[PDB]
Amino acid sequence: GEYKMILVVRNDLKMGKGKVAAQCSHAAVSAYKQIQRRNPEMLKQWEYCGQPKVVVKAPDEETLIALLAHAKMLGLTVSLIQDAGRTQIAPGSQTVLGIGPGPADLIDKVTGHLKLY
Repeated sequence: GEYKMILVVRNDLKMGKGKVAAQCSHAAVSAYKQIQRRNPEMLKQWEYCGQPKVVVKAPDEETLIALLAHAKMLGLTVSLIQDAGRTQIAPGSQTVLGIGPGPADLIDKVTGHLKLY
């Protein structure tokens, strides 16, 4: 089946395009490391599909946590990235929630309604 990764960006932070790109990259690398360490097979299946990544929007932090819980309840991998205002991942505000890599059908149940970034 199809496998993918969704990157959810927090809209109320009003991050610029470059910052979003960086935060999404942090989430993708984090998720890759996680999935590699927990389900090598699903990782391979995601790579076979061309390791697709799609960026969507969430209005605020409350939404990110709700998505996190839902994804967890479906057995999906989750990656939460915090930024402090620099180039490094560090305690601060939650910027992006990475969901997956995981089965596309499950992922869509969690984020399918979110608007594309």
